[PDB]
Amino acid sequence: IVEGSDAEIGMSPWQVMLFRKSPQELLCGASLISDRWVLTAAHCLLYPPWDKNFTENDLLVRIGKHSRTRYERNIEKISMLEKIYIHPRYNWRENLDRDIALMKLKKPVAFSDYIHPVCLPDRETAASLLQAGYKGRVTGWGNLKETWTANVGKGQPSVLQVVNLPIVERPVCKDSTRIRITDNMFCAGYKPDEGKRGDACEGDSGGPFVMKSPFNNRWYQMGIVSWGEGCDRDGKYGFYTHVFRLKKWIQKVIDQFGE
Amino acid sequence: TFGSGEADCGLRPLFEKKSLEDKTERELLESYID
DNA sequence: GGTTGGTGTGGTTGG
Ligand SMILES: *C[C@@](*)(O)[C@H](CCCNC(N)=[NH2+])NC(=O)[C@@H]1CCCN1C(=O)[C@H](N)Cc1ccccc1
Ligand SMILES: *[C@@H]1O[C@H](CO)[C@@H](O)[C@H](O)[C@H]1NC(C)=O
Ligand SMILES: [K+]
Ligand code: NA
Repeated sequence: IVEGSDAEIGMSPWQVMLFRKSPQELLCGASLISDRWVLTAAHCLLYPPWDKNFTENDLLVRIGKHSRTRYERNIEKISMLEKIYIHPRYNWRENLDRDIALMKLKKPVAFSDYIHPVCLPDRETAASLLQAGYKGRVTGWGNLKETWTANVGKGQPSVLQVVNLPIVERPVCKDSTRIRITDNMFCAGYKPDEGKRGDACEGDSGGPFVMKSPFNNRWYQMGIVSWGEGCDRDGKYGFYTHVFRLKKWIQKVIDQFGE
Repeated sequence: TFGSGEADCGLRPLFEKKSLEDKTERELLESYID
């Protein structure tokens, strides 16, 4: 997260860390939607162009974390994956269309002050809040700057970062990039003439873009950190998977079995 | 199956459940007016 | 020492 701040403890208790078993590596963010389901971005698990194809046994999920690197004993829960379900129409070749994936835990996780699921949106919440100028919140342990070129500052934070960002009008999203945008995506971030900054970055993929309902004051996940071009560049906007638009596939897998 | 947690989703134990707002949460509410 | 750092021996938490 670029230009965000340290998150307060318990502030994003649905924040999940997707972790590579060996070598040990923080891979992406993800979110908790129940005691046994985790949401993340498909490209975090499967991205053929970079030779990325993870399997359930390669991964771990770290739930309830704050610190990026120390083991928060008796706070965080580490869970194995029973199954990974990638959207069957995830377009990895073209533009990360339907950049979403569900991960089923081996064993259900107990909730606590640091572990609680976020709500999935319904039509009224999406119709009401997914509007240009309306702000959402993005969280992650991802990069603090573009790390692929020389830049001042630490590349990673010691603690989870947060940043609030305004959703942007689709025409502006569409004209800001040559990558073909889709209705399964939405962009957010300040414009150059707004004089406020912030963006998700590499390493934040799979984290949630959440909004707080002013109707029942519950937090809802509207988007999944998906892609962008650079991090916090003027005229550019971070892109997010449109959770509600893929809601039907989500219910479909989550409610498939009764076990 | 969905599992436990749907009915209580989106209510944070250290904030909403204690009637405590976090530090920038009002900034979201304010952007939702008009 | 510990499926990990240090103002430690609690803490966002045991031993
Ligand atoms: C996987 C994620 O961590 C990451 C999120 C980046 C979000 N960036 C901003 N500024 N909000 N996604 C990626 O790195 C994806 C995977 C493929 C490369 N990529 C991009 O976002 C490229 N930067 C752009 C792109 C390339 C090909 C297809 C779509 C987008
Ligand atoms: C990913 O790897 C599995 C086996 O490990 C393979 O069956 C699957 O087809 C791969 N997906 C790709 C590269 O499209
Ligand atoms: K200790
Ligand atoms: Na920007």
